[PDB]
Amino acid sequence: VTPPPEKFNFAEHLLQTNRVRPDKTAFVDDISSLSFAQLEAQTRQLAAALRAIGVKREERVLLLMLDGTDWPVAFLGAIYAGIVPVAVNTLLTADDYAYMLEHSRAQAVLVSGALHPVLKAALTKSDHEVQRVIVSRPAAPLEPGEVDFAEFVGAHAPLEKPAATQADDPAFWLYSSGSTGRPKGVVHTHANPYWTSELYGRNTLHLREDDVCFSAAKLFFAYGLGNALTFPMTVGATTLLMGERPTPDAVFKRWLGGVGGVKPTVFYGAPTGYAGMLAAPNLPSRDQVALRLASSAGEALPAEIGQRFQRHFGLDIVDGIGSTEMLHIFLSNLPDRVRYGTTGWPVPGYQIELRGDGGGPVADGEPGDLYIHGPSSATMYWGNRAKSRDTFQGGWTKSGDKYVRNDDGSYTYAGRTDDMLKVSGIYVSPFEIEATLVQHPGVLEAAVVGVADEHGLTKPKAYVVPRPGQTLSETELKTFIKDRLAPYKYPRSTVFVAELPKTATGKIQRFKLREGVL
Ligand SMILES: Cc1ccccc1C(=O)O
Repeated sequence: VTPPPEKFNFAEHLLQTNRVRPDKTAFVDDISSLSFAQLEAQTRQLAAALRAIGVKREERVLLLMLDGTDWPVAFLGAIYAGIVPVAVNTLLTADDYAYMLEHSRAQAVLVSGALHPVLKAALTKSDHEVQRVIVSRPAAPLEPGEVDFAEFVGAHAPLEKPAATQADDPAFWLYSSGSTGRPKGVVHTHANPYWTSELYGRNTLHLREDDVCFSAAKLFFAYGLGNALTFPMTVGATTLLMGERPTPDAVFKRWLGGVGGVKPTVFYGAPTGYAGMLAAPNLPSRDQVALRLASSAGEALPAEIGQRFQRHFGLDIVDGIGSTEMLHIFLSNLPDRVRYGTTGWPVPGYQIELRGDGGGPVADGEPGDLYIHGPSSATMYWGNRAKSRDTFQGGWTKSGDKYVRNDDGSYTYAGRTDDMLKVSGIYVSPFEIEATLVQHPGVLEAAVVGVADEHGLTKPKAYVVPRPGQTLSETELKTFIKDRLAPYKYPRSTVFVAELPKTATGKIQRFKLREGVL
């Protein structure tokens, strides 16, 4: 793969790629579609609009939007202007967004109507610098000074040229949380999504122009941003976008061509989703779908789910691993070489090392900490030099995973270095779940660990010491956590215990809870 030039604006790159196919559909959702020409026009009109309201090159804007055709307009339009969109998870709290507004010093916000109430609370509470709120598909009346996204875009002529950025200039941020502390601003450059899209999208997956891409993973996830924006636009594929929560039924409707007159050929999702669909009584038959490639990430794929999928559809599930910091997948099975029980082989262009307790070598078959050297690495966590030092170790990026290398050169997952769980395809901190449980007045103590379910997928499990003299039922606790945690964070079970295993300092011995001592 040829490196991108030094003068490179990633948005311009994707637009120029598709000037050969102006009338092909670029994006379609439940209510709208954009051809590549339409996407270009709206992108460049947005870029002008953000400049007209005073947002300058290198300044941030918050992009808080459901998957839909306005999403790539927002993302690429900022980047075309040389403005840095901060693309964020749509299921967070107003407090999370308040922190992000302050930390990013976002100058404007692009927000879905459905997300305007949480955003409004974030604005009200924070010491932000937001000059304008631009609302895509408003669900309530606009407040004074707010603007409808379609009017904002429509009222401005297209920007005539892109910002003259460098390949290594920041292009956009994603946020990533660790087991404690605030979300970290992962800073990606213009070059980074070129590299993922070429090394993985084109050269590993072999995506092509006649593909229709559909990702259960939303656009704000690094995984989904590649799958459903950077990858398809690199090759000229059409992409289907869905605003709603993925369920088996929602995914099947789309697989069957229920939206936009298109049937996906490439699907992407998490192993939990694949398990859910395979359990669904109305799982479509092979002859009803146009799938040629199924990608998986977000948690280790249990071999049985891949094997069952292949028995049913005649398609393997291609499981790979990436990180937010590396932008996309660097270690993967291949469409024509799958070894279930493994994450496959290093992606050409990326070097992988396993390091032991001193940074030393680990013998094949022994677990080490995974480090990656490749050209799509983020540069830093913005404003966090200490965590930057820990993760970005001189050309090598630490992922937080442990792995074993097998005799065939494949790699098998061996857990985390940082207490995080990967549940339903998403990172969740046990300490967050514990923090929520102990605020119930009936709970004295709580410890949360990962447990494999009947399909071998990790789900949280809570061990709770009740407070003497209160009452506390499992169902009381279910109701308490309902609206305090996202549903993927719900413990799959709660065990009430009289005490937890601890050191003499009171540190919970979590390892004993995984080993079944209770
Ligand atoms: C965390 C992540 C980011 C980009 C692509 C894949 C992954 C993963 O979940 O393995």
